[PDB]
Amino acid sequence: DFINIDPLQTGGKLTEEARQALLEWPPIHDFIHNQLPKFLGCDVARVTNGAREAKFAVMHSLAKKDAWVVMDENCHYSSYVAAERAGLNIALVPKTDYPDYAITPENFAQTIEETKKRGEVVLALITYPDGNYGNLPDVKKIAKVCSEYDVPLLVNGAYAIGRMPVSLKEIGADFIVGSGHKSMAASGPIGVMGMKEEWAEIVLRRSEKYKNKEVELLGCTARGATIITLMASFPHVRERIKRWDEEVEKARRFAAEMEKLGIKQLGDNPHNHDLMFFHAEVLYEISKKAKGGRFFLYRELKSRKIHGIKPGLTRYFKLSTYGLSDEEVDYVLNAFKEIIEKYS
Amino acid sequence: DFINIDPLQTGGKLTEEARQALLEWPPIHDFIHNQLPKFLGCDVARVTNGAREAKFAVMHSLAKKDAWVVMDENCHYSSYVAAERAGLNIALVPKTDYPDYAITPENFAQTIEETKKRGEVVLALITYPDGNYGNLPDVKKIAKVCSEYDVPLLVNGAYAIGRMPVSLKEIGADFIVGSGHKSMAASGPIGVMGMKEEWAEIVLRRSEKYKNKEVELLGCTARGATIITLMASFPHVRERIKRWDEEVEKARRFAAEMEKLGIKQLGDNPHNHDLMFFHAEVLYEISKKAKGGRFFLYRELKSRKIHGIKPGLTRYFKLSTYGLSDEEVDYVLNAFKEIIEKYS
Ligand SMILES: *Cc1c(COP(=O)(O)O)cnc(C)c1O
Ligand SMILES: *Cc1c(COP(=O)(O)O)cnc(C)c1O
Repeated sequence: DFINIDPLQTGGKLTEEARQALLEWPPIHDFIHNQLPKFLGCDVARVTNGAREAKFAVMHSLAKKDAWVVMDENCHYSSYVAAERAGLNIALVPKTDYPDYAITPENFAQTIEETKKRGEVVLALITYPDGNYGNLPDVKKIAKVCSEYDVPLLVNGAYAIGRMPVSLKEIGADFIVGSGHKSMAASGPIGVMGMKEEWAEIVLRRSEKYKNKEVELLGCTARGATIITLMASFPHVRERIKRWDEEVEKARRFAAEMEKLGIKQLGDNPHNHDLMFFHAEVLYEISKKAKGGRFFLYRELKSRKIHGIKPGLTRYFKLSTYGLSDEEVDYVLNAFKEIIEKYS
Repeated sequence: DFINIDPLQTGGKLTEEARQALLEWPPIHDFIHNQLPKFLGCDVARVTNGAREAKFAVMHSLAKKDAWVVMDENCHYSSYVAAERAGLNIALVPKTDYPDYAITPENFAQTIEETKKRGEVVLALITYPDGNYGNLPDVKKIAKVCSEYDVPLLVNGAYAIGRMPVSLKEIGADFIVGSGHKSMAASGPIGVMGMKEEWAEIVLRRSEKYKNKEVELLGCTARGATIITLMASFPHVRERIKRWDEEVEKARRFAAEMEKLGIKQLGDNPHNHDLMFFHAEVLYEISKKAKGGRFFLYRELKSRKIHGIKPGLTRYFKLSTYGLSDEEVDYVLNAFKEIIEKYS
């Protein structure tokens, strides 16, 4: 047993219901036509083989010869590759400078304009929050900047859906995407996608021969342990978001402790998500003389039953406090106190 | 306990090690770079989110505006929808008439030649075996036809890989696809794709920005319970193919008894696969006078611990005798004899 602080896994721990259900192996229609569209606050929802497949599905459905897509600079590499696969030209809206690193409804709107000059822009996307810093840009705002430029907006909420409350309609965007494995306590690759009833005729167009199948999801009804676990955990995930405020308070507290210890939290301040990016100089210098150098931090934590940071990182790194109990939060803050002290 | 005779599932039973492995939850690099290519007899091999994703990936990589793909009429709807999603024109090579329903090298060649008349044919595809009849066309010969016509050939081996020995090199085709959940005792949506090295830089092309990620696969390493079960069941799957001949002798034995009862197996005769499609005019007639109507068969079967045939089907239906013991085979045969006597 280890205390896990990997941002990729904290929101993906399997539920008891899901763990036990993954064994045995369903109201799937109910789940996607009713429960899911509600939960996402949108008209139509579909399950995909991952958030990046959901993104590619809409990009590909809207792409046109040489068209463009504008996505924030803090985007997920999958958002970018998905764009390359859809054959779109890619424009990145720049981020605020250190240590905010934010995507402002202005820089975004400018980038849109300065690019609507390079060719047709058929899509725009903001990552909410982004996977590098856990910053939550102002989507309600950006959804307007797009609604008043007539470009459709896709919200990449891989780190939002299943963690904090979200509503496509409350946001005012065209598409919303979520990840079952990083924020919905489900397994294998699985994603969720929600859109306005007006796009189901495009993104969810049917086959000319198999009028019952959807072209963009390759007629996949995608059953397997994947959908089962997603569903099994859904009740708990629904409840779970009612604690988001606690989660953020807990993260804020933690960063404040790191602050005192010398390692600084970047991006949103106060931060508004469990995923935090830290600048730990006192640790980078200790790596110059440490037992294993770059890998000292890892070894040290591995020893202290703590896994979650990419081994070899010391000057900068990200982590998540998501499902940690207060004792576990303290234990980690303390591991850092000790390690720093130990080395000089 | 229930005896399973459903074709989608007989080759997908989760392995002992896969079940347990799924519990706890790796040499993934060894698997895809060395083990898998060896098992498929190909240069390069990748893991994908289902055979259909693998099929779409190459269709998308080879497509050109208004180009064509020719695939056999017995093809899987996912093969067809994949082609629609890639925006290609589809030409179906026709099958021989009842009772055979075969795809012949001759009709394939004719179809290619006639299609080459309507535009560029960028790809051909034979399903081996088709999922309706379980017929095994002569791929070796269809592959030669394709070579001499200069069109790449994709072999859809969803129902072959992990059941019978297949080698892309032996067949002489360009691409081969398999399905982990239906023929490799693995869970969730997962597939396998092998190709000749020369096709690797087209289909497995990297991203411009993230030179380490492959576009067609959306840079997805693909971890999860999915790949876990696939690797966990692989040793058994590699050895289980050494028993293919038993499996077909068993299937032929089954079909022969069925005929004695009035229900006739269509397609290849002698049959060369565990998947069999039957014509049971006797059951269809009993349904016109029987207890539950079209559901009487489901009922009688469900009642005898037998699952596998879509409920409401009595005239024609497919089934698989894949991993059944000779006693389970005999049991299912006897169940049919009885259900027939019981109603006449
Ligand atoms: C992981 C991630 C994705 C894609 O998630 P999948 O379901 O594995 O495709 C997209 N965006 C961000 C920010 C992510 O971290
Ligand atoms: C099920 C099936 C496929 C695709 O299977 P997946 O792994 O779910 O994509 C392809 N071809 C045939 C004949 C099939 O039966």
